[PDB]
Amino acid sequence: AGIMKLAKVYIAKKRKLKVGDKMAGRHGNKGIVARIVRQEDMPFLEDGT
Amino acid sequence: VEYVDAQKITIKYDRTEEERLVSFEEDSKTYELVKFRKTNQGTSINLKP
Amino acid sequence: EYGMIRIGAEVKPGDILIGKITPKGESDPTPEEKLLRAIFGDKAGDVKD
Amino acid sequence: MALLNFQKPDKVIMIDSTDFEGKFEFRPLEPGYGLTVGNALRRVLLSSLEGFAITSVRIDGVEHEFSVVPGVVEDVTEIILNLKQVRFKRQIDDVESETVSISVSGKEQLTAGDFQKFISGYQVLNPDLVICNMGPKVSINMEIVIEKGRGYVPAEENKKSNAPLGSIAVDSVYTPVKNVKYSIENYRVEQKTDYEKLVFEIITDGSIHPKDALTEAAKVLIHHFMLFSDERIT
Repeated sequence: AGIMKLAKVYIAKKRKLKVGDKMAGRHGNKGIVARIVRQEDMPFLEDGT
Repeated sequence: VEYVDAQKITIKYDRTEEERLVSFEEDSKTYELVKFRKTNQGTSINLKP
Repeated sequence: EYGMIRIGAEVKPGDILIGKITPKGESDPTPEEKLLRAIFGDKAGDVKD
Repeated sequence: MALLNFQKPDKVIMIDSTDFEGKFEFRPLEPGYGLTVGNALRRVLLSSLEGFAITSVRIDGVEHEFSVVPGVVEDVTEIILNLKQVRFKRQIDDVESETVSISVSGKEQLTAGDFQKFISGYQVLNPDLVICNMGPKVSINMEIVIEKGRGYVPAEENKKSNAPLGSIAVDSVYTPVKNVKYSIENYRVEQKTDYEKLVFEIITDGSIHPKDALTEAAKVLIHHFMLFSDERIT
């Protein structure tokens, strides 16, 4: 009572992973993403992956 | 199941003859999937078949 | 028409989501205000954002 | 004159190569040069090669990405994620962009190969990719924009201020090279058993043959290193 009309707007945010986002495993290991590193600068195995 | 779509899943349930005699409803039933529903924390509930 | 953002719009910062007008505070209509509205017009119609 | 004793390699030898995978050999090499040549080529191959991808999609009856097409099992987010994986190759020279209108009905599955009928300036390399699952009486009238670029461009940089209503900017991945592997083996020239052989294995998505990917990477490196000439130092 006392309110004539209710207007609701729902807004969706697509949030990709970025520097500063918090990640964690299942074993109490948590961290902040400090750098998004390119594919060619990553450590790679003998097969190149 | 009868018909599957991103919004609904309708399925024919197998009912015994006595249960069919006693129940007023058709054996088929339709479930509406939750599509991008806000939680208490801001996360989304998106269900797909 | 109801001052409500369309489905599919991009909510950049500072955009209007649900526009609204609230009746502004007309005090006693002093003669000077009456004349100014009579000659210039109702440019300052009684509505606040 | 001090650099003349260097052992100059002959050429690049194609051992085996299909349109997707390729194996190459560089020989003979001086001790330590296989590593630098291979790593530079791998970095350039993985970083700076051009390819074609979808930048925007418009589906009739769909206002934004977080919606659903009536009768289609997949949502529009999943459809966009599948459209990101559709790889294209040039078929006609001198094309930089193309807007393709696709109308598909009567098939239980919408795949990438369904777009080849409506595409004139490109070839779909993975026609078996399932874009979406549909009912037998569900018709999809969609429109995709295929462009050219290098690297990965997010959706915010593909948003066109003049795009029609319902256009959804789609994250674009342009890199045609999927995997680069290189190994250094010992190569023997006459009485010297310390030379090097560089073995390259390149896996691409099919838009560029591995040999031309190697040539393009070499060209980029050469263009960068020509700037170190005497005339270009101040």
